[PDB]
Amino acid sequence: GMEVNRLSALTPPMGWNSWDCYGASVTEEEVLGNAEYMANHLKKYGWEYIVVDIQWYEPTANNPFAPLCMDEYGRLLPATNRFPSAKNGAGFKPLSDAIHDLGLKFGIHIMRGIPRQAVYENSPVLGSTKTAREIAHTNSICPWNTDMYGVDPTKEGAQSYYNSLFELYAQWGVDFVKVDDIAASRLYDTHLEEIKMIQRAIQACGRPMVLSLSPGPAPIKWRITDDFWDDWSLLYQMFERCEVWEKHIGTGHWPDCGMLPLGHIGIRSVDGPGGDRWTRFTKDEQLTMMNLWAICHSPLMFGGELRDNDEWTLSLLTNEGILSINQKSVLNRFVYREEDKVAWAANGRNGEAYVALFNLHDQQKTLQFRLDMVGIMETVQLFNVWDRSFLQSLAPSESFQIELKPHQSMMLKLSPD
Amino acid sequence: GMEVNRLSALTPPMGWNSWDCYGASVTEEEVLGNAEYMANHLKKYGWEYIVVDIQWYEPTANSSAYNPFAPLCMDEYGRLLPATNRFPSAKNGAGFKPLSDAIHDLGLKFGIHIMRGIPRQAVYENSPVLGSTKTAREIAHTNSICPWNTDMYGVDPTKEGAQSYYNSLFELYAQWGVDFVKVDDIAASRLYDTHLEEIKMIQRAIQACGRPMVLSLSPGPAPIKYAHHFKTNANMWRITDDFWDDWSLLYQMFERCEVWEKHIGTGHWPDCGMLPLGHIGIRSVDGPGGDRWTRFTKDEQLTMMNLWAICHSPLMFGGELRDNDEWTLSLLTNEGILSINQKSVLNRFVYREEDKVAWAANGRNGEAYVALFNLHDQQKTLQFRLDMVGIMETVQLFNVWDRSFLQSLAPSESFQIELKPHQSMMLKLSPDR
Amino acid sequence: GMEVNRLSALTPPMGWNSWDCYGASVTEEEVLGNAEYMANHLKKYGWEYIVVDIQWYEPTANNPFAPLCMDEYGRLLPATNRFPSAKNGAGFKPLSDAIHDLGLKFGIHIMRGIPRQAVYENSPVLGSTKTAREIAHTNSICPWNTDMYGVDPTKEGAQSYYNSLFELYAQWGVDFVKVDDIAASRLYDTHLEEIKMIQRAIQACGRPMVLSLSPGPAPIKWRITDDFWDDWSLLYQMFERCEVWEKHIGTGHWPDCGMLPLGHIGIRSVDGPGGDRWTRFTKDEQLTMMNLWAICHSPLMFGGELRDNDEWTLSLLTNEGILSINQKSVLNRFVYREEDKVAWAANGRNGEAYVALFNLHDQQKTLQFRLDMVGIMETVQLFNVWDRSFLQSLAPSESFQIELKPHQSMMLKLSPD
Amino acid sequence: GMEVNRLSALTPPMGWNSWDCYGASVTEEEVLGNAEYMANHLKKYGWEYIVVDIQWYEPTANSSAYNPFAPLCMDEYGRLLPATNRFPSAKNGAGFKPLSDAIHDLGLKFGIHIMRGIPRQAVYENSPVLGSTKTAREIAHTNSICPWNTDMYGVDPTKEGAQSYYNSLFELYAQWGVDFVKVDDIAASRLYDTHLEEIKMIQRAIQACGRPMVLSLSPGPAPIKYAHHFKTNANMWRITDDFWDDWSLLYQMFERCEVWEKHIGTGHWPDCGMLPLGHIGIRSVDGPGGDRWTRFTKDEQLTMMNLWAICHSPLMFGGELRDNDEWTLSLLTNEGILSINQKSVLNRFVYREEDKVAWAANGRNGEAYVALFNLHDQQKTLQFRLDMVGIMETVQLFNVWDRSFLQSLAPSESFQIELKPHQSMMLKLSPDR
Repeated sequence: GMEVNRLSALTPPMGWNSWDCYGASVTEEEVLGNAEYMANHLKKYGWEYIVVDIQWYEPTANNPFAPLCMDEYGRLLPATNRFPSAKNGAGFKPLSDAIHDLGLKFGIHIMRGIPRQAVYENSPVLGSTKTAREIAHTNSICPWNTDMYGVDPTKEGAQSYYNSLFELYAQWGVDFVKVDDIAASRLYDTHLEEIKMIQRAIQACGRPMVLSLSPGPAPIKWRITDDFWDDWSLLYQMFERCEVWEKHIGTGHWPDCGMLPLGHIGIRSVDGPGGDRWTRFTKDEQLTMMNLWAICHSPLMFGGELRDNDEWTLSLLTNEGILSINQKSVLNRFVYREEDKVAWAANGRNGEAYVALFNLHDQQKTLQFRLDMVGIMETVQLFNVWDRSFLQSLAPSESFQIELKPHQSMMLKLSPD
Repeated sequence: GMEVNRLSALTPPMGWNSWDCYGASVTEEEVLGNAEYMANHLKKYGWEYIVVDIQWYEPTANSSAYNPFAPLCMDEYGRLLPATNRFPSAKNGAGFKPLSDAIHDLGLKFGIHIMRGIPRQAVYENSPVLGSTKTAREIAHTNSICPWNTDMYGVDPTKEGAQSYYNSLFELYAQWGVDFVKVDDIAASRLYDTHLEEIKMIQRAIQACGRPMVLSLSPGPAPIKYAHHFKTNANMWRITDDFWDDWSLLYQMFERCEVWEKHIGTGHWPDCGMLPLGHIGIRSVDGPGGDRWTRFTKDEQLTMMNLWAICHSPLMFGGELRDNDEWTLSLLTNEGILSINQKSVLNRFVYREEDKVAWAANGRNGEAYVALFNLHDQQKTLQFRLDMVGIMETVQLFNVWDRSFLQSLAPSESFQIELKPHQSMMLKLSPDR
Repeated sequence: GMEVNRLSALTPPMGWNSWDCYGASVTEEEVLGNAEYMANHLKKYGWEYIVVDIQWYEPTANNPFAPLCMDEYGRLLPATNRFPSAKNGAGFKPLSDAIHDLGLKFGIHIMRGIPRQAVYENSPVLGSTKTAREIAHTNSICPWNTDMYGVDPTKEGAQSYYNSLFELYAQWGVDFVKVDDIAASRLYDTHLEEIKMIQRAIQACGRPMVLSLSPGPAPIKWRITDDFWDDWSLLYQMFERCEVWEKHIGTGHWPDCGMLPLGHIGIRSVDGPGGDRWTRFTKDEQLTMMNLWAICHSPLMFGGELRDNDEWTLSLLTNEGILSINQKSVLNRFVYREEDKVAWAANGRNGEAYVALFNLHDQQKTLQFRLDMVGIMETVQLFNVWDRSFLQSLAPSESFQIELKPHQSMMLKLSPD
Repeated sequence: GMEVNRLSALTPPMGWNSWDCYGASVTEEEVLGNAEYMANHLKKYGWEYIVVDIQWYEPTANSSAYNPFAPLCMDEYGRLLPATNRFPSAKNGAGFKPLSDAIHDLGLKFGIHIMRGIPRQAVYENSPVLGSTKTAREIAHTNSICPWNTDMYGVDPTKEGAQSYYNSLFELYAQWGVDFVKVDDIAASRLYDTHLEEIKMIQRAIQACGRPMVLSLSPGPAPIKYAHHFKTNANMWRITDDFWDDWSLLYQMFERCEVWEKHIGTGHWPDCGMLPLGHIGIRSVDGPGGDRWTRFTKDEQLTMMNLWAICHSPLMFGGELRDNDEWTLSLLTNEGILSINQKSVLNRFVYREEDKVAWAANGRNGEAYVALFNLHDQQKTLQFRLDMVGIMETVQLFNVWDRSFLQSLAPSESFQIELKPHQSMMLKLSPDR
């Protein structure tokens, strides 16, 4: 399992991501509007990243064979119809400057590799004598996207190309990059060599920058998408996917459970604007999600259009107690599961502990808890973390019981005497 | 899971049980010999219980203790009594009082196993229930039987006089100076046939008997019921597998433990089974051999001890202690290992991947413990990182069994160790000094 | 799996057993009445054994500490209140003589070991200088019966005691012995050493005599009994128990599925006469049972009081086709199972094959079959074995489909052109 | 189970497939080289098919065969065509006709793999459907995609013109002299997303195309979906495991085969996977290594051949044949083994017990066959008795691979053989002479 709140000295990222609200086609004004909202309402709670998802280099996002915006060295650039400030060689620098001025951080998603277009044009590699055709691995592609070919790690110039990307991103004032298409699929092995190359590239780029590569908990046996969305059966399944993830060795990274499909989403997407909506999650479901994401240290990336938040949604995001579980708790662990009743626990740094109790069933259930499950042999005071209220005291000889509505959960703080 | 070292103020029982060496047939001399050994070599390390397993009331037909018309030793109120051929100090009404007195005089504690219910022999004789107005026939549930032993019928908890019967047993045991009672046939023998109301009566009885006394029921994960692995047509006739010196049972215990920890539970220690170590099978018909030294290799023995320690299982030694060698005694007197079983908290399953298994716990002195297990039949490299156990600072790693330093380990590193098949390693992680 | 119709030159036993009808307490007149019925109606079809089940040595069958009938050498004898002809040292000889005169064979069940009573009396062992106390293994008992202790194979005299039993049984004209309490249970290992001793004892006894020792297919996860009875859920489970049995190595014996609880049963039993009844199996269930028992080569032991049979029950027992599957077919095998639809198959010796199709579901289902499942690549004629009727032809390119009522099955003969 | 050696008059396909050596990128010279080898060394033993795997229509961006505005090679009616950089004989309208002609001239047969559906590129271009009044957009089901490959959309079987599209593909393939078509992405990629009506159209199309042609779909048991064993967080992202030279996949195939045989089935051979033998991974990104000799030990290679033989799997060699050594060629030319795969009947699973596995079949010459497998990672003794396979007379036992006599075996005996880990033995049982 993954039982720490810091990995390489960093806590899980907290921010906003353009995908659930704007798909592949977010605009500069949309990004800045979200950054302004975050600066005014959220920043003081630790929300910090403003992240543009994939295909920011595609003017026509949301032919499938339309050209991508690309420099002479085969490096993808922001579409200036969507990012007017990127003109005249500026790229994302003006956007990131604005974000930094708000006290926030700027992130992007990229696809693994080198553009097929670069290979077509045989673009030179910046900082190398080799060209795109000489470094591409043209049999290594993405099972769900046609933008790129892999880079061939056995070729001179291959590392140079990756370095050239992260140097560009550094010049643009990027603070975070997530790389997609690293995971295995039927026809492609996990891209381990490119992972190593990317890691060296970001270390060399000359600017502090967070890298994210890990796909989160693996799938278990429209739904054809691997993406997490506002649908109870996907949220239900995430509970098991997390249990499985935790009992494996390869957990040295945040379990990335997915963007939070909360508030106003579906504005643009690959399948059109028709799906523009408020999250389909009930309030109980939304809290259930927040509780799992918090207690396992998932990054917290808000997926909705922030400026359309209501009081309720803002309140999900501004609970110092919940955020503290996600950012600072340790010994995070799966406690039990029986017949759709689930408990997870963690420990705070000030003598306290946390217990999350979940009813995943479609009918009301009574959830049970004892101090012996979480290592405590003294009387504690129990608090409800979400509403800050005192519940009761609890001794080692006792059991706590709570009836939970379907899909409802409770987050408890266990505080010593 | 179960993450505390104390329940109702007590730690997991440590002791000796007569079953793996002498089966149902231990004698008083054998009990005292083991008690004396424990007193002389083990008491100071926390070993305390001397436990007589089931059928202590069943003399055989060749004994002058045998009445063919009423073959179990039993009092007039339907309470089973010690076989006086095996326990001569029990004669003339003394019961187990002299034996428990001898054990107490060694600074040790005395335990017995009983079978759930009331003897069939009491039902036959229609024995009066002491402190009641009823008889055995009026309280027995004759359709409640134990499929692996004919001694008893269930007691029907819906009947007047049922609680009185159980009260009367625990009064007798208190009289005898008993400190520990384990009830067998108290789990469902066939999964569906549970005994929850009968358990509540036992609990009330022990609580009312006027003597401090530990009650042990059947929380699992041993015995293994309806084992999934290692199945043959002949062995499948045995639905209930008690733990013994066979790798197939030890291997399966690892999965059964993982499953047990994921249950809500009842707040009892997990019982992984008695320790089949040293000289076992002396008079024994249910184990994987005859009169023998344990079939477990040394690696396997440590593997068993490591899992039992890290999950807070009771530690009940099942060998004839007096025949121990230096190796076996050294398994019992390692204070570091015993301290994991007796004192650690936050006891938890960490990972399992292709027969590589990790468990962890935390000490009360700034230290943590990690158990790494190669369950495979060829050598494997086991890995570990600090992020799996909640540590974000550099630590010193020690081999608990041989009390030696291994190396330091930083949060940015992986610990790797090559382990032989069935071999494990118990690590102490202390703060980097 | 077990794919032959002869084991040590013998076919599966066919007969009547006293247990389902009379429990432990059958009488001489009851045994003879069943033998007479068998001689008059069944013998020509191959039904041959007349088998007295356990505790024929107990006068009070149906204290639990009442004495058993026993000779001076610790050998159990027939209760003369139940078996008057056993008087004056005759034992079962007059009964078996009567059975042989009817052209039939006589069998008994015994419990493993030596009587506890013999150990109490320290009875001498016939043909040995040792006594019962010197040969008994008093920690080895039966989990469900208190009559015996095991014999200790490491002791002189132990083999002699077993030999003395089979010599007695030979003198009584016994033709078949089943030994109970050989199988493992929680507290006792499988009794392998005693098995070897018993085998040598029967070889030495001086009379051809069939030994049966094998418990049949093991249990899977009043019902507390291991005995098979007239209850659909037990019959349902037998299908899986047989599948599991077949895929193990230790199959060198008939899979003994249990006595057939057909017709009039429950007359006496351990729990009294109150349960006296006609079989609770429906007609479809009764055929389903017969079909499984036949196709896997289970012994066929009728458990009811034969003299109370109706036309229907007699007809189950006198179908030469079905009996021929049980007695003579080979390559017996599990073909498929999906969602309570099951098929088994076998091959005859005259070019034909057999397919058994079963609906174990509580609702009607359609069962499918193709010639490729059973190794046939030519057109066949299909016959219904039970009613002898012609169904249809079937080519390799086709599928046979049949709707079956719940718990209903069909037995087909596949005959070449 | 599936117990015949002939289905619709044909036996399991034997041939070579370009995937394990060249992935999606085989060239015409590579296909002809393998075809020539097969013709020269293998044809006489029953090897006949030369099969080009998927993406034969996908030139890469560095090729002069590449149009960035329409990157897959495709005709005006939305039918995919050979990449002319890789298949230069395909130029100027020839398609695969010259290649199939060359293959036929060697006395061999020509096969391709296609992806289910219609190219997304056809939908984009709104390509007319040949012999219809409709276009690609009017027949595509754009919500039906393949999760592991972006080439196609599903064809909507509820639409007018859908059958016409499929008809048009099989006319093209008939034109090209194709003898075998395997459709990929035709099973449910995620178990629920099945394609039964689309299958019926494919079947009708191949039947109407005017050329005898074998259709192969996806009957299982390979690829393994949602594998139960050998799971890591990284590898679980791959839901579909194609068979390759890794023991963990071979091991799992044994259980997947047992499960497959217990299904009702559709009356197709079980496909256990292509044979990763000899020189593989030359241009390959989905396998467990790079340019290499097979990672399977010799014992493992025979183990694979034994299971594939005894269950009637197609035999598709996936190595670069021209680089074979004497060992690899000898695996392909053992007439006894091939005769099991091509001629045996009554093919059946016999037992599995603690990683010891037995399968059997019957020959058409009075003989039987038994395959014994040690799937364990240490040596084991495998047993066998005649009663398991329907024989009640004494037999002679032969080792099929090395064509040698072992011993006689009577019905009253057990055959025992010690097998190394992962080692198997294929026995012929003939009548005692």
